[PDB]
Amino acid sequence: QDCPGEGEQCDVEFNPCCPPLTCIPGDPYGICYII
Repeated sequence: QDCPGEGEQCDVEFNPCCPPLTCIPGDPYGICYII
């Protein structure tokens, strides 16, 4: 699959942040932020 990068939109359906990034807010949609 093709996962998003840092600074992209991540949804709680099938498009989450696979690399070392988190989904914020992510309720339901979020963004891939670095922590």
